[PDB]
Amino acid sequence: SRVAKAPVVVPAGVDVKINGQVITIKGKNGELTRTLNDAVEVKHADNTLTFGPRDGYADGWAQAGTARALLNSMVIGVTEGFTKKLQLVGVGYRAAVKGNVINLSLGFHPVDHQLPAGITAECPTQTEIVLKGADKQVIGQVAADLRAYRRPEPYKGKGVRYADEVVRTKEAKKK
Amino acid sequence: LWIARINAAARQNGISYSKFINGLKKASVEIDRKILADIAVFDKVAFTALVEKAKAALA
Amino acid sequence: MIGLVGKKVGMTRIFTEDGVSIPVTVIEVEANRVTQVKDLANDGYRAIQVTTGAKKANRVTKPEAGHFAKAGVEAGRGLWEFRLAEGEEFTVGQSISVELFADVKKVDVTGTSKGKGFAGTVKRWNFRTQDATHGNSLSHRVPGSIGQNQTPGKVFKGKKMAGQMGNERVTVQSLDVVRVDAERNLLLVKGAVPGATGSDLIVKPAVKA
Amino acid sequence: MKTFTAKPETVKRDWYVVDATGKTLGRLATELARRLRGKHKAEYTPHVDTGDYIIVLNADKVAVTGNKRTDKVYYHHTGHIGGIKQATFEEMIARRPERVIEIAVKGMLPKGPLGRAMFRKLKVYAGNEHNHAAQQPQVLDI
RNA sequence: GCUGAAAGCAUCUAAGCACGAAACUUGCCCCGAGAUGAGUUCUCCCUGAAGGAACGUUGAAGAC
RNA sequence: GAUGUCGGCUCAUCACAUCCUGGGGCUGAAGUAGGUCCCAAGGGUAUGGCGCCAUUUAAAGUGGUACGCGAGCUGG
RNA sequence: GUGAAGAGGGAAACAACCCAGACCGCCAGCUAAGGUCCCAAAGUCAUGGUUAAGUGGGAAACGAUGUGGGAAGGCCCAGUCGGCCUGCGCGGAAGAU
Repeated sequence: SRVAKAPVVVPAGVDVKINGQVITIKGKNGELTRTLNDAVEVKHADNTLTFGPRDGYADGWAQAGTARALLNSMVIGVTEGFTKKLQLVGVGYRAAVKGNVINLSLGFHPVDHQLPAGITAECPTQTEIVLKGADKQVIGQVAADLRAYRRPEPYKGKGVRYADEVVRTKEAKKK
Repeated sequence: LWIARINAAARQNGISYSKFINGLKKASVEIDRKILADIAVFDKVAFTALVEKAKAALA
Repeated sequence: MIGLVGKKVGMTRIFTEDGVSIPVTVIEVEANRVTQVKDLANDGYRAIQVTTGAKKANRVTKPEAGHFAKAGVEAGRGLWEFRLAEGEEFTVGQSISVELFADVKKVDVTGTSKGKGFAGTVKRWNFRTQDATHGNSLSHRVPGSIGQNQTPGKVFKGKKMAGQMGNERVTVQSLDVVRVDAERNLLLVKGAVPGATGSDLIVKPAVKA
Repeated sequence: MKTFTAKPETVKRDWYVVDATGKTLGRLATELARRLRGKHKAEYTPHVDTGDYIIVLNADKVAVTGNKRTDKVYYHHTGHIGGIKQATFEEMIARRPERVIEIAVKGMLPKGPLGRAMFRKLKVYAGNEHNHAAQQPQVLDI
């Protein structure tokens, strides 16, 4: 509610194409369209899209909080983008970024997976991977793709983890 | 059988069966259901006049 | 892809050079000829219909004679049809040879098995046998109990009992091909194909790996 | 004198087309089963069929309310030893939409020879193009 | 699990989206238009026909 | 003025409150080997001796169906 | 009180439950218990609300920011906080054709 009422500045270099219930922001980082809940009435005025509730609708401002909240990414990530960081500690697992293909060998066959279009991976060091992208929902999903292979085992900490995540190591069963 | 016959022939003219009998009772007409059903089968011209009178007398 | 129609002849062995016998069977094939081609724009499936053999003038009826004479081919013992494999095209009147089976190396053989008549339960479903002594009377090979008491009251569908055994269509998979003789028109395949001598066998490439 | 009974030879039958995009199931099948039996004519007789032929278009576009999209299960028994089969609504409407309509109208009609004689009239189609254009059907709004 | 408000933060969920079992529907083998919804294609005969049945020699088909 | 009784042989059917095989959470879970719980009923589940023993196996699950089954057999 | 010694209508079927005591007849009407979307005669009727669980169409001790209405408060230049009475829901909830 308090996040709903605050006007978020939408800068230039963008388009506001209200094609009905669907919104096109064809611009610097592509489009994102979706039948918007028939409750959130949207209206273009000035560097912002005003959301209110339409009558007879149960959620109303509850859905308007979503329309300002998850589509705040629609405002910000088009011109700024987002960047994620991953690391791994412990030696014995190799995942390599061959173009849009990720290959991996872990003492198992090597397994493959794929990278979408608007994501670019860089390895400034042999252990640290930096991912650049366009959408929060896509970079989070490719993070869930990359982390699930060698998830951090909590005794000696070995595996693939985040840069800022904390993982608590513990003892190894004295008697 | 007769009730279903009168109900179909009355719903053909824009009034349900209950309002039809209510209007006929208020308008002081004592034709029972057999003669009503036979008239509704054979000649529609008298039946629509009866329905119109019931509609006028109801409201 | 498309197979062949042949006739089982017998069973023989083949000696390899290192001294290992290989039990094979021999299928004689005459050159099958394409009589009809179907397609998607008129029926709804792509398949060719072929014939083989030779038949007499009297035993062939008039409409079959006209239907063969449209394609211009001679008569045949029987008609079969194979589903086309989505990207092959063959004309009407072309003879399908035996050279086609020089690369597949894994075939399955389809045919009609033997028939053993009204065989009993022990031969058919592999039941077991009660004791032959220690008081056993008038019961050595009967099936036995066939269900419950005053609860289901009915024998369930699909109960295993006596009946006709054999004479059924069947298919044996993953048979190795061994020797293809395109001059005398023979096919020697390792294994045991179904059916008595003189039947009709259908040889197809194996649909599995 | 006597109450007249509608003879089978002299009866007359029409053709209708029902669009079914965005309709609910029950309040469409009720009118279909009402018109098929012949209760909307003044010639009604309970032992003689007097209904009307009905064609239904866009059967795959029918809609249902609430969580009946997934919860509603359709069962049948194969009659064999220990088998029984179930299917949800989504899998059935993806496989065939004719059975969804034809299983709902069937229960609303009487049981017996007249039930099958009445059910023989209704003819549903999955798409939007019917092949009965020679009988000149009239579009009816239900 | 990802994004995400109601509840300025947080959250697998209320809106949308991604994984996930010898289980489920397919896939493999056989029966299968008496499916009365009785389907499809090719040829043949009709201004005593096309064919079918009876009889005979019989079969690695078979209780008849 | 009749509903044939316990165990064994042949033949099965179903449920899941799961013995093996498949998917996970927690662990006082270094690994191996374990303990318990969540999901899962497609397939399988031993032979001899007088409740116990000897020896195999991944396993030798719990149960209703007149404590299944004598117009099928046994009379112990 | 009913059945035994009583039929009819309703409760899917249901001697003892609810309405009601059959001399005979007719293609006439008004009602009782129960009901008005189709099977199956009659309201897809009228006005104001509640439930989102197929609750309605089976159940306990106990548990939880589900949801409507009401009374009383503490702090505060735009609200927040958890205590009480109350209507409707949710988990607790596994069987053998």
